[PDB]
Amino acid sequence: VIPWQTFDETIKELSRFKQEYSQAASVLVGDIKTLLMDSQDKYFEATQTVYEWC
Amino acid sequence: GVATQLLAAYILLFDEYNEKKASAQKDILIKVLDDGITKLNEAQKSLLVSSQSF
Repeated sequence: VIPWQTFDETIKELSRFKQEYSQAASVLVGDIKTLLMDSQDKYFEATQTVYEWC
Repeated sequence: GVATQLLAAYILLFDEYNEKKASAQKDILIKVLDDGITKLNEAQKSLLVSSQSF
């Protein structure tokens, strides 16, 4: 008369979706953070080399 | 520490032209400045690789 098991299955299935996409998006945004910092190091080194030659 | 004394010796000994020490002074200058360019360039490359590790 009180469907508690279907309620728990629904809550856990809505809660697994969010865990999956958080774990997927966080790794990719951290990778983009690493790439942007690497690009800023390469930019600094190139413009400093040309500055010292000039 | 080495360059600031060899260049002061160059300013001291050649207030007037000294033809006897003129062939060796040029070799000392070339040697110490070519040593310094290599050391300064490797120090910059080491600091850059250290900055790219974070």
